Amino acid sequence: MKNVGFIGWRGMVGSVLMQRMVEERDFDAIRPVFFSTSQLGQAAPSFGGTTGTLQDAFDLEALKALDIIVTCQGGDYTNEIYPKLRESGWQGYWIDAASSLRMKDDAIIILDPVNQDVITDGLNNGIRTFVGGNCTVSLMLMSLGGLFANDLVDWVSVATYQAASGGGARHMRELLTQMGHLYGHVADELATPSSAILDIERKVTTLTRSGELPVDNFGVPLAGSLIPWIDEWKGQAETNKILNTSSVIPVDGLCVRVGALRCHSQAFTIKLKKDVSIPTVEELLAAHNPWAKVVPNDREITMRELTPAAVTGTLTTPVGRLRKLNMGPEFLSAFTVGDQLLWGAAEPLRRMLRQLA
Amino acid sequence: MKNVGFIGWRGMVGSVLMQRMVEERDFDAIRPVFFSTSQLGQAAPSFGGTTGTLQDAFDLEALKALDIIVTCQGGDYTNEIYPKLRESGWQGYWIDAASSLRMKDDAIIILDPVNQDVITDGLNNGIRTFVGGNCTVSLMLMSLGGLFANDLVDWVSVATYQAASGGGARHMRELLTQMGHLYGHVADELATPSSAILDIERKVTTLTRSGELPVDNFGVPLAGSLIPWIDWKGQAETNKILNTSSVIPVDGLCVRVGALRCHSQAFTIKLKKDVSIPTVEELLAAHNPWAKVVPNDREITMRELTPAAVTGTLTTPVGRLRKLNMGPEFLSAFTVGDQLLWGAAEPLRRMLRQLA
Repeated sequence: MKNVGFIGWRGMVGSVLMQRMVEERDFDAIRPVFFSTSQLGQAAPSFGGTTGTLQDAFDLEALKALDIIVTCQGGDYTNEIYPKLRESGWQGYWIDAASSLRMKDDAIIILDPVNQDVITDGLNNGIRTFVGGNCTVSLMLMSLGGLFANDLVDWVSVATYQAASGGGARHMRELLTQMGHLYGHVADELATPSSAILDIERKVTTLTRSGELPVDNFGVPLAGSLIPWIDEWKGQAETNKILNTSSVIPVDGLCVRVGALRCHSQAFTIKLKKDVSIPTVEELLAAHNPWAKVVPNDREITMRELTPAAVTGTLTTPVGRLRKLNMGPEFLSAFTVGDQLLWGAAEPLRRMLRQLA
Repeated sequence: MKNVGFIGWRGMVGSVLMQRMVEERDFDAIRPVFFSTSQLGQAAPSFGGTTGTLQDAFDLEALKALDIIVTCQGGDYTNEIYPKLRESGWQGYWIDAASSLRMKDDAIIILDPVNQDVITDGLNNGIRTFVGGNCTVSLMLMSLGGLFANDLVDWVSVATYQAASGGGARHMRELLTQMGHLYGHVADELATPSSAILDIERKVTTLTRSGELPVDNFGVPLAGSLIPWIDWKGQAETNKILNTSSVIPVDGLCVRVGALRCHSQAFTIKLKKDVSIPTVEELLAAHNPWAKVVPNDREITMRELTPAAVTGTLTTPVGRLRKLNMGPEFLSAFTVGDQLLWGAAEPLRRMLRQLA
C-alpha cells in the first residue's frame, strides 16, 4: 500500500472528502497518515480503521516520506510547502484543491469524467501534480461535457447563482443567521393573516439596512438579496486547460452570490458551432457522463429537479431549459445545478487518489 | 378637473401607486373616484383629501362617466370590462397594469422615461389605451436605455434573479416564512460556536425535502434555493416599447430567487460597433436620472448594486460593465431595480399625470 498523507481534512472541504472516502471504502487500499498544525501527536482520526497519531504538517521530512499528498488546506499552505518539497527533489504525487498550481505547466487540472485521457497522458508523461479546478468551471463541464466533448461549443456566456459554501462554513452560517433575523423581526405580522405586506416588507427592508445584520464574512447582507461580486474571472483558462483544447473557447459572463447553502446554479447561452437539433443535444449531454442528468423543458419536472433543494448533497449535475434562443438556432440556452462541495471541490480529488492508489 | 377612477387600488400594486401618488400630490389635480366590488356605497379613503364613497367596480354606467380609468385589478377584470366599455362607445383613457392589452394595436406600452415620444405621438393619433409592460423588460430598459436609445444593441442575452413581489404578496410572505423554518430547525446548532456546519446543513437540506415547508404559492421551496421557471423574455414588448425599425433579439432564462421586491438581471449585450466602456457609461447615465452607473469596483458594487440597496427606491442601477472575452463588440452588465415601482406602478402614476 502507498503512504498517503492528508492535510486540512478537518476543514469543511476536507470533511466532505473524508466522509465521501469512508463511503466508498477509499482508505482500504492505502496507508493514511494524518497531519495537523495544532495537536501533532494526538489521536489520529481513524477513518481507515487506522490507529495512529497526528504528524506535523509543516515537517518536510515527514512529508518527503509520503508517496502521495492530498491537501484541502489552501493556497497559503501549498504556496509554502510545495516548492520546498519539489526543490528538495521530492517526486511524490501532489493532489491539491487550491488554485495556486492549476496554471503550472507541470500540473494538470483534474476532472476525470471529463479529461481522464489528459490525466492518463500526463500521468505517463511524468506529471506528479494534479489540482482541482474552479467550482464553477467544474460543475459547468460536468453538465455540458457532451457539448464540449463533441467540439460543438464556440463560446459560452454565463450568469451564476453561487452558494455560500463557496465562501466557507462561516458564510453558510451567516446566511442562515440573517435568515432568522428577517423572519423574527416580522414573526408576529406574518402570524396575523390581516397584515399589510408593504408594512411587513418595509420592516425587513429597513432592518436589512440597519446594521443589526451580521455581515462580517459577506461584507453586505445576502439573505433576501444577492451580490454581483465574488472576492479569467470565469475560468476561461482552466476550462481550456481541463479540456486541453486546440483553439481557445471564450468563456465569460458574470458571477453572482445568492442565498443558497451548497449548490451552484448557472444560466448559459452557448453559441453552437453547428445547428444541432435539441433532441440530439439532449442525447449528447445525457450520454457523456452519468451525472449530467438531462431535465426536459417542462414546468413540473424543472421545478422538481433543476433546483438546489433537489441537488444539494448529491453527485448529480443536471442540465435543463435547453432550447434555441431567438438570436438564431446556432444559439443554445441551458440552466445547470450542482453541489459545490462535491464535484466542485472534493470529488475530483477523491477519484484522482483512487487512480494512483 | 378630470374624473379619474381607480380600480384595484387596494391590492399590492394599488397600495404602492396610491402611496406614491400621495407622495407626489398626484390627487390634487384630479377628481378621484374609488371602486370596490367588496363594499359599494361605503365610505372611501381620503387620499386627495376628497370626501367620497366607493363605487361598483363593474358598474358600466359609473365607469362610462369617467374620463380616465386606472386599474391594478388584473387581466380578469380588464378582459371583462374593457371591451364592454369600448364596444359601448366609451372613448375615455384606460391606464392598465395588466398585460392583456399590451399587444393590442390600438394600445401603447408605457414607459415615458424611455418611450415618451411614442406616447405623445400615439396620444395625438387617438390612442386611449396605455398599458404597463413586463416587470423585467421595464427594468432592463430603464437601466440600459442609453444603449438602445443610441441604436447600439444587436441583441440581448439575459439571466434574471426575480423577486417574490413578482408573484404576489402571498409569495413574499411564503418566502420569509420559509426562511423561518430553515433558521428555527437549526437555531440551537447555529447558537453553538462549536457546531459541525455539515450537520447543520444536513438538517436544513433534509427539512427542505421533508414537505414540512409551506410551498402553496411557489409549488417548491424558494428559501435557500431558486426556481428556473416563471409561471417569455419580452422581445415583442421590448421592441414595441422602443418602436424599433428592426427586431432586436431579446432572449435568455428567467429565474426566481429569494428576494422580496427587487429584480436583478445579468446581461451579455452584443453591440453593433466597438464602443469604449467610458462611452457606454456616459450614454447610460445620460439617458435618465434613474440609470445610476456603478463603477466596476468591488466596494461600491457590493454597497450599491444589490436588492438590499435598491428595494423601495426609484433607482435602476447598472454595473459590472466591461467587454467580454468573446470580442470588443460584446458588453456585460448587471442591473437592479424595484419591481413594484418602475416595474409596475410608477409608469402608471406618470401616465396619469400626463393626461391630468
